Amino acid sequence: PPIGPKRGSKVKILRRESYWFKNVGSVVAVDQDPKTRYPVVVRFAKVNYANISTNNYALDEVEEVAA
Amino acid sequence: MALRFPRFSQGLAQDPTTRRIWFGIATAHDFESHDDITEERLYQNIFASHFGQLAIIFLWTSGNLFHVAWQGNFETWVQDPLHVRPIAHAIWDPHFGQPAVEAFTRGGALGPVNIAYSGVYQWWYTIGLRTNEDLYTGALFLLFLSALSLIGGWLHLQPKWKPRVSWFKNAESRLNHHLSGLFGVSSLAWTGHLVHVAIPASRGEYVRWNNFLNVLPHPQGLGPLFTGQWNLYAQNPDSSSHLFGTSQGSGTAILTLLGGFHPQTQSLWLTDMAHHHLAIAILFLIAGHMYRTNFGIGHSIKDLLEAHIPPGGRLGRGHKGLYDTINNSIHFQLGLALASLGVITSLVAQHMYSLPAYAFIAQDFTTQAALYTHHQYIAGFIMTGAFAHGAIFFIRDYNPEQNEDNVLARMLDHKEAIISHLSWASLFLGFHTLGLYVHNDVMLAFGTPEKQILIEPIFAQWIQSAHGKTSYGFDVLLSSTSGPAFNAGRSIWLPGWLNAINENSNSLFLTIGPGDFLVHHAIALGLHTTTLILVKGALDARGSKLMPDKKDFGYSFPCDGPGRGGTCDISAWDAFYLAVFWMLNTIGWVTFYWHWKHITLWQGNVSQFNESSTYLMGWLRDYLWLNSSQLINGYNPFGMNSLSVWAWMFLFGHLVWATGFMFLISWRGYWQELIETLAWAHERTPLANLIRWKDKPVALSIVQARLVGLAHFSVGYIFTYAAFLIASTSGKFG
Amino acid sequence: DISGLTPCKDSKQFAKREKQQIKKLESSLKLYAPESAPALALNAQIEKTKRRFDNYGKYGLLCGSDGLPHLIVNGDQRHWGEFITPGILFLYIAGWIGWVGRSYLIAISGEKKPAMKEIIIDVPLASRIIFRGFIWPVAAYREFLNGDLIAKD
Amino acid sequence: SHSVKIYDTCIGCTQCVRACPTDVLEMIPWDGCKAKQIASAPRTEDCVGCKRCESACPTDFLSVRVYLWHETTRSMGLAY
Amino acid sequence: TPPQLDPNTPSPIFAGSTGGLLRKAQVEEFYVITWNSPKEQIFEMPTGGAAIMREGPNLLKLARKEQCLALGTRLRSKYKITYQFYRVFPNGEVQYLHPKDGVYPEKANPGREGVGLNMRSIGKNVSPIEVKFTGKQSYDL
Amino acid sequence: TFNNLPSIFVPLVGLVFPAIAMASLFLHIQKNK
Amino acid sequence: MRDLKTYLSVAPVLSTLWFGSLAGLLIEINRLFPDALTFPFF
Amino acid sequence: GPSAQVVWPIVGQEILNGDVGGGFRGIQITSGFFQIWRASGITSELQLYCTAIGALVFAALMLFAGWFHYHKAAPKLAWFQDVESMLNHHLAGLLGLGSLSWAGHQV
Ligand code: CLA
Ligand code: CLA
Ligand code: CLA
Ligand code: CLA
Ligand code: CLA
Ligand SMILES: CC1=C(/C=C/C(C)=C/C=C/C(C)=C/C=C/C=C(C)/C=C/C=C(C)/C=C/C2=C(C)CCCC2(C)C)C(C)(C)CCC1
Ligand SMILES: CC1=C(/C=C/C(C)=C/C=C/C(C)=C/C=C/C=C(C)/C=C/C=C(C)/C=C/C2=C(C)CCCC2(C)C)C(C)(C)CCC1
Ligand code: SF4
Ligand code: SF4
Repeated sequence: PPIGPKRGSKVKILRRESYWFKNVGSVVAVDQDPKTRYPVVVRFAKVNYANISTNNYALDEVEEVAA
Repeated sequence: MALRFPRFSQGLAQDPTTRRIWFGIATAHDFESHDDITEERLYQNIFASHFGQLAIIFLWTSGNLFHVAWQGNFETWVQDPLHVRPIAHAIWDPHFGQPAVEAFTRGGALGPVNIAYSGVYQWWYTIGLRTNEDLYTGALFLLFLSALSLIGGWLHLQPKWKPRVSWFKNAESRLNHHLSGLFGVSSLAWTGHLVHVAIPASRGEYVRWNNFLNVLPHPQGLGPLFTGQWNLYAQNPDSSSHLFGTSQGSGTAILTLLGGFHPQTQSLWLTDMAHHHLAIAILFLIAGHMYRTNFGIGHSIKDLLEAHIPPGGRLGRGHKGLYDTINNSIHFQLGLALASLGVITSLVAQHMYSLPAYAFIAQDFTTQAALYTHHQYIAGFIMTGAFAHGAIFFIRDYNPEQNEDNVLARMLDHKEAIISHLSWASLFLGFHTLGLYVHNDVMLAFGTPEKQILIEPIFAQWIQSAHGKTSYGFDVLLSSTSGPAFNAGRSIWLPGWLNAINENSNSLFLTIGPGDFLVHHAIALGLHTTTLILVKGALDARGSKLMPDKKDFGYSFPCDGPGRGGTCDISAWDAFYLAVFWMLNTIGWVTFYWHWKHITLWQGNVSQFNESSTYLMGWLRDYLWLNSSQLINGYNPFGMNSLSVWAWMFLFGHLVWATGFMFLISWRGYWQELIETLAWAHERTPLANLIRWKDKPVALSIVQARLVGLAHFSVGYIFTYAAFLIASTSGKFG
Repeated sequence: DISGLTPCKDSKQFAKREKQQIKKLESSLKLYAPESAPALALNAQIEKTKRRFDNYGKYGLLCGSDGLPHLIVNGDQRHWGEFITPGILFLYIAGWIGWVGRSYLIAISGEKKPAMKEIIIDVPLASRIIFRGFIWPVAAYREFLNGDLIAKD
Repeated sequence: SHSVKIYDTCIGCTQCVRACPTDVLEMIPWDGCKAKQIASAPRTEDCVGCKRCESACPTDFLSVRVYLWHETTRSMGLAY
Repeated sequence: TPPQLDPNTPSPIFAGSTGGLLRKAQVEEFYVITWNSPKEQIFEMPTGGAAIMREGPNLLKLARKEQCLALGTRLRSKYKITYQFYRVFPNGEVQYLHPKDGVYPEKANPGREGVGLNMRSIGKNVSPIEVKFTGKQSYDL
Repeated sequence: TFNNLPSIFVPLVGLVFPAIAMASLFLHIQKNK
Repeated sequence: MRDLKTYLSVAPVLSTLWFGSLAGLLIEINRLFPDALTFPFF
Repeated sequence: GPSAQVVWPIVGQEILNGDVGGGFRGIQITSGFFQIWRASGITSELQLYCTAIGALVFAALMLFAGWFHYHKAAPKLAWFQDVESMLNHHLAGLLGLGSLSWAGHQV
């Protein structure tokens, strides 16, 4: 079974140290390897201070938004 | 611990560069960051350092007393005080030219001298201390107290008396003793002085240590106190004709509550201050016996904080767990302490000018200005330090898992709201204060001062009218005779208070106007903006979206690199450092306002301030340009006068205020790449290859250079304004 | 007569300020021919000054010892026209602006790249949104009651 | 001298090492990312502190992380 | 891999500059870079100026590691040659420095170990109160 | 000789004591145990 | 004109047009009602 | 006082029109343009007006020249890189004949 969210599921972030903390994002892809610690690649509408719109997040550092 | 000079830090000792010297100077008193440190040793070093500071305080006061006793005209000043100049100390400068010796000879002195603008003359004369031998005795006693504090600080570093970590954390017994004894018994003892000495000294006779056991401060003597007939201590209030220092018009009362000022000295009554210190002595001795120490009664501050959780959770977990984040954290203790100290220092400044306690201190005008400026700049600095130490607490000492959801973590939960609404209030105040000031600048520019926006401060005039000031016709609680406030106090203190406040010549509740409104809103802008910077650095001390790991970098660190757009001045230290600029600006505003209002009151033309304080070219022309004439003419090509030192200090403060701009504007990288060329030149210059540094000469570090620029900046700010405020107020003296 | 201020139609210092400014203008009016254009501009400024002082007389402005119109912003009805009747007229207009620029930002919030409408303003969309803020106070009121004024994160 | 500690959020892009002007960093094999490599930091004693490694780290905040610490002649960028 | 054993190879043609080894070589470590240039060509050396590196082996002694690695990256990116530099202490003991495995550090060679590596996200570091009155910091657990 | 005491102490604290302190603290700055 | 209305839609061109119109409005109001310090119209 | 700027009487800024002299209320300028115009022998506002129209003509001319020399017919690098001609022309023609024609005006 494919682990994590889907390749178009909307998600929000519970990572304290992220720029998009408590901000929603779009799951690009989830690495199905059970050895990558941060498989959930998320895409965000607004860039961070490094002019980057995406980062890999963990499964527990993420929350499938109900919208 | 280490090898080279920073023995307290083997990271700077193992630094080949000159940064070792600087950082070992700076981080010397940061005991929390030293090597091989324990909470026990930290507390013990703090205790011994407090002893050292008390020793230096008593030594500095002994020096004041000695240099007024030896080189002062204090015996001549107590004869005709309001027409004889104080003398701080003598001067032996071998660079002085003979004109400068002719000029600095003041106060009827054998040589050149310095005028005590500090008020120690007035204060010492008010508390007794008539002859110079009394000041000599005081200096000897304070030398003894300095040696006693040094003895205590050395003794409480030895193992037999090194107090334990759990003894400095006894936060109930310490409050009990300090409220009861340090605050209460000390106020009680000052009442004892004011009653046995200072009141008899004001009323003639000189009650000294040889003859104080056989003179009665009150002719009955402890009958009234023990019998409860305390009104007998308010029988003869030396009403309205008493000459301070002589028995003409004197009285017998020692604790009469009169309110208002002496008629002669325009200071408060020593009976009033005796009764005052007695009353707060009772209140502090009562408030002391509150916290449980050893005896099975009293409160535990824990179960007061733990119990103050509101149902409904509007605060959250309340103060549940806040005893531990203050008792175990010395930076919270220091932040609260400096907060209270800055508040009460500002209070000292704001009350000592309007309710002067010392004899003939309202009559010498430079003294009041120097004192208000001093205590307000001290208060602004102490407030900036309160906040800086709150930031250092949030970084070093704050444990979020110990204080989850309590009243302190809820700060960081919504820190953006606090910071953004402070950023609203300051922005509103600046936009509108500056807009009105610029509107009035342009109206006076276009020759239409009637078009000015002169918003009357109705809400402060209403408070003045709630205190008996019959200058606005509001007819409020104490300006109205038919009121409960003008009935329950009309027999006790409102006579003197009304007759003091209604006098337009004193500083008690000055008649204000629209310039006072505008400058009060400039003051509010300064306070709100300094608060914004400091609170923002304190709450973003642990981290932000730009640097969430800031807590791992400590309080003072330069930056986080050019990445992520750029992280210059991101530390909480940098917030402090920018807030010192905004603080000095704020206190410059409050003290410009004070000094111009008061120099216009003392001159006589209050209309000058009232018509000229509403537009900024009035502050530049009629205050800075006008009052600085006698200052900058302290030394002209054809001679000099006594204000030559203040002109020189004025220009000196300008020079260092400008030199701070070198370190603030010009940053590192240019200087390291300059000193590389200098090092090349020294290593290739003949007859100087012989000489070689032992410390590799690097440029100043970044955060260091922000500090050094801030130090030059503040030194120049302070020296410039001290020179201008003393020279202008001493060139004419009202 | 609040705050110890005489009215400006009765204040002698106000009339003295008027006469001083008028004499200052007339001393500059003597240097020009009475029919010339600088002289006519100075005379127009003189009538402007005179009717300015008359209008500050009739509109209930209070003048202090310095003799300048002070504004009583406390809430006295006699002086609402000094602060509150303009102030509401500010909070309306200001709240027009913010209710427009906010609404616009909500109308271009659901675009693909909504930043290229921040720098390149849709004039049709902005003109449709601008007059929505005419009666903005009821929209802001209802959006506060409906919760649409505050985002829920 | 300095302390260049890295964290497991690294994705193995090899930009922190390609920016490093002092060879502090080097990619090692690892199993925690799609690229199967992570950036170690053996030569921390050669670190000047320029933070080019973390001005090139494309994570949400950072994976490589320079903590400035005891400054030696190698870390003070001194050719003399 | 075994190091490359710095020989007494020749140096570039340079007329001398004020960017050399002042005192960090006399009493402290200085550095030396060796590169095999296929042809003789001009290059901007990091101590200011412009030198002409010879054909075959070249050797340039520099004052710090950043000069060596800056020159090396410019060589590897512009002239595409393979550089390798050392560190020579004033008593000897030439230390092989740059590749340390034969292959450049951007390539994940096996054998090199994980040093300076935390198995946690960056914001799971404990607070300074946890490591207070301890020689450890908040990033070394 | 009490108007001569400033002439004794102002150099002794201002020239001599600064030389003493600067020399001693420069030695303490460069010491190595 | 296509792509001129997009340029005139740009933030500085649009800001200068809006503030020129607005400043002319304020300027002509102050010509009509000069030297105003109260709102007496109620 | 040399004055060549008048303000509009709107918000009391009309007092910036000072008694500079000559039956004129304006801002005393400091560009020394009046001194240039006396050095040129102007002596009439018609001449200043027509050289203003001429300078507007030359502004339109330079704007059209920039449009032409970017968008319609632009030089290539062989035109700029030759500098002997650029110097010869900017010396003999711009600065040489420029000073010659100014000397002709003056004479
Ligand atoms: C009644 C007993 C008693 C008394 C008198 C004191 C007294 C003191 N303790 Mg405490 N202490 C006690 C019991 C007591 N302690 C106990 C039982 C413990 C164990 C729990 C401690 C533990 C303890 C620690 C750990 C420390 C002290 C410290 C101090 C000193 C405070 C510094 C200072 O000068 O503040 C002076 C401040 C005031 C008098 C308050 C004045 C504030 C008012 C509101 C200002 C306005 C009026 C102003 C005075 C007028 C000025 C006019 C003119 C005269 C200039 C002071 C000597 C500190 C210290 O310095 O160590 C040496 C310190 O570090 N104590
Ligand atoms: C005269 C100098 C000056 C001025 C005007 C300000 C102004 C301000 N500072 Mg301070 N600041 C200064 C010097 C100054 N600073 C210095 C020397 C330092 C030390 C580095 C700091 C450090 C500092 C910090 C650390 C912080 C501030 C903050 C602020 C803002 C406070 C809110 C406020 O009053 O806004 C009201 C607005 C003004 C006073 C701006 C004045 C300009 C007018 C009103 C705008 C319109 C002008 C004009 C029409 C534009 C046309 C020109 C052009 C387009 C052609 C504001 C922008 C705080 C902040 O920004 O948070 C809110 C803050 O946190 N400043
Ligand atoms: C060339 C300029 C110059 C110099 C060198 C001096 C020198 C002096 N003047 Mg000044 N003076 C000058 C120009 C100068 N004057 C001019 C132009 C005027 C205007 C007419 C005056 C007006 C003037 C007055 C009015 C007075 C002096 C006084 C003094 C003496 C200070 C006593 C002393 O050394 O205490 C010790 C010095 C200090 C405490 C100040 C130094 C503070 C340091 C920098 C801060 C601390 C740093 C750190 C903790 C310690 C590091 C050093 C360490 C190694 C010891 C001293 C001889 C005073 C005097 O003679 O009274 C005794 C005095 O009252 N002067
Ligand atoms: C923030 C501070 C501040 C404040 C409060 C003021 C306030 C004022 N200034 Mg000052 N001024 C300021 C800053 C400030 N200024 C600054 C910074 C400068 C320098 C740039 C000036 C320079 C200046 C000059 C030189 C002059 C003023 C003048 C004025 C007055 C404006 C009269 C006017 O034309 O408005 C009239 C009202 C408007 C223009 C608003 C009209 C808005 C439109 C038409 C919409 C309203 C209708 C709307 C549809 C709602 C209707 C309700 C319903 C039917 C829908 C007023 C007292 C003038 C004056 O009279 O002096 C006292 C004047 O000559 N000011
Ligand atoms: C808006 C008011 C205004 C205007 C339009 C002018 C215009 C002029 N003045 Mg006058 N002047 C003014 C105000 C003004 N001045 C004031 C307040 C004073 C002080 C009393 C003077 C004093 C004065 C003197 C003494 C002299 C002039 C002269 C001149 C002329 C030459 C200067 C020139 O071309 O500027 C060129 C200036 C620049 C290119 C600098 C940059 C300015 C930029 C373009 C402003 C852009 C503003 C924009 C609308 C808004 C912000 C844009 C955005 C970036 C945010 C010109 C006719 C001279 C002359 O010979 O007159 C015939 C002369 O000698 N003026
Ligand atoms: C950062 C931080 C910190 C610091 C902070 C600060 C520094 C603060 C400050 C603060 C302040 C500085 C405050 C103040 C306040 C004040 C108030 C709050 C007031 C009140 C008042 C009242 C209430 C009054 C009343 C009255 C009157 C009106 C008069 C007469 C009498 C009576 C009584 C009636 C800490 C450490 C804490 C912690 C951490 C964080
Ligand atoms: C002010 C101005 C203006 C105007 C100006 C002008 C008008 C100018 C002119 C100019 C001119 C009008 C010029 C001319 C020139 C000429 C020349 C430069 C000539 C030369 C000649 C020669 C060189 C010769 C030779 C010869 C001879 C000798 C003889 C015969 C033969 C021959 C021909 C060969 C304008 C509007 C623009 C505007 C701006 C300013
Ligand atoms: S730059 Fe960051 S993500 Fe890329 S290899 Fe280095 S540590 Fe990993
Ligand atoms: S700070 Fe500079 S030298 Fe240190 S690891 Fe990062 S890139 Fe390399």
